[PDB]
Amino acid sequence: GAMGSMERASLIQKAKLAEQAERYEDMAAFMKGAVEKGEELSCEERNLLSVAYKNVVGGQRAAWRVLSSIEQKSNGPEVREYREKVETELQGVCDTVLGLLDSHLIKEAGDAESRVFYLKMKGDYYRYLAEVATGDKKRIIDSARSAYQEAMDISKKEMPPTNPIRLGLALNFSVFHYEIANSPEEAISLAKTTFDEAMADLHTLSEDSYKDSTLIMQLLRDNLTLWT
Amino acid sequence: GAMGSMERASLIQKAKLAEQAERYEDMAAFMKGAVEKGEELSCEERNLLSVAYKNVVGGQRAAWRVLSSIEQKSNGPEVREYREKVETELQGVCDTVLGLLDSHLIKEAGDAESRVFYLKMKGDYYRYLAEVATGDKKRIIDSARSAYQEAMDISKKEMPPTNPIRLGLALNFSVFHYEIANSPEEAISLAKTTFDEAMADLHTLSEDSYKDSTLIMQLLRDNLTLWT
Amino acid sequence: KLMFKTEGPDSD
Amino acid sequence: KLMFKTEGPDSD
Ligand SMILES: *SCc1cc(Cl)c2cc(C(=N)N)sc2c1
Ligand SMILES: *SCc1cc(Cl)c2cc(C(=N)N)sc2c1
Ligand SMILES: [Mg+2]
Ligand SMILES: [Mg+2]
Repeated sequence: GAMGSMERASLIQKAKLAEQAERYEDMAAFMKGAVEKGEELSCEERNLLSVAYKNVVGGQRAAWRVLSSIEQKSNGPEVREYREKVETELQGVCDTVLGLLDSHLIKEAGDAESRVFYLKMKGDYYRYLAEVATGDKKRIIDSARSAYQEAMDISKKEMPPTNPIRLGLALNFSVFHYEIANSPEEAISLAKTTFDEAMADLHTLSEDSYKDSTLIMQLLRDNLTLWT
Repeated sequence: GAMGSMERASLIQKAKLAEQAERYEDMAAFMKGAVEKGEELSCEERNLLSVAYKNVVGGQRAAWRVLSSIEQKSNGPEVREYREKVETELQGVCDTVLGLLDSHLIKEAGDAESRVFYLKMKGDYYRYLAEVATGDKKRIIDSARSAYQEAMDISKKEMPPTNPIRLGLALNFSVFHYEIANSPEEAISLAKTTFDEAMADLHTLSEDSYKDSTLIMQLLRDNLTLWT
Repeated sequence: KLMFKTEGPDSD
Repeated sequence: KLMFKTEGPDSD
């Protein structure tokens, strides 16, 4: 696409500059261009791709919720039209991310750290599509569940319970259960088991790894506090 | 343009929805579409136009400063290229706003409240162009000064010293003097005289007008504190 | 809406 | 850079 003529290394450098400048749409476009070079992504590059799109979709989700709330209260065509405009843009970003994962990040990801990372992203972006779905909603939910489940299976076999990627996956899958799948009990069980198994493995970690794992464990605790 | 088929009232309604959703690029595009309907703008509509573009240009200015600082410290072509990309986008937004003011908001503005409001915006957007200018810098500075001066002349003749628009104009013109025109003494003199003349007129105001005027007077005080 | 904690940037 | 107070949204 529009990044076809730029060097892969220059696209990564510019994605890091865009992050510093809080220019997340540019950051996402640079990372999309880097993925389209066809080479696999390093751990840092995967995180740049995920941070970029998370920030872009985050702004769209926050705007969609404000508009949906105004629309719900109002129930002319303007509020619905504008909510639809934002919704279509959000769907477009999710479709772009899912397209990058399917062409061909997941199929080339053999290591647990990369494969779980991508399958979790696949689960997350189908979850963002499910948040706005009313039509296909069931099928979108199934696609999110399937991706999260494959990621969970690999993570339980290949990573320790304190693995930051494994923890973040479990955190997100528990939120999918709570408010997308209408399975609050599954959500609470998953968050509790994940927290308890990580706590039991903290003794194996260095000071820095302990900081990384406990930060995510606190998010599981925050959710459990709100849910129980 | 792309808003040509939408009703003027629907564009204003959607600009207000976009502001609530913090979607300032959409808000600016809706207000540009409303201006291009050719009718004069009400006080609320002028403020929607200004808030929209101020938020858009504000993000670009903050990003440009981060990139310029990295570039200055670094002195490959990437930092310069990306700073140039953001700079061009910022120049484009300023040119769009200046184009709306010249075609034909200013020429149709006869009342002091509208004419001063637009001439202050003309000064502000030439000031944002001056912040990134290195080439034409002198001519851009002259254009900002000329617009601010015409706005000041009208404001002193037609508005009371506590007029929020008059106060905001003086605040911005004093910042133009301080860091664009390299005239810190003119900046300090203007901020002091404007503050003192407003203080002497507060007794004429209602509780709500007093709140509006004192909010801007505090900004003049904040600058004076940093400058003296 | 009450948003629960998810991984990464709290961008919404 | 140290930015001085200007009118309206402090968007930068
Ligand atoms: S693979 C080591 C690593 C881990 C994280 Cl979480 C990370 C975030 C980055 C970012 N620039 N936002 S880079 C990076 C690397
Ligand atoms: S003309 C009365 C009026 C004044 C101000 Cl400052 C103002 C701001 C608006 C906004 N939606 N941001 S609307 C409005 C009206
Ligand atoms: Mg491989
Ligand atoms: Mg007129």
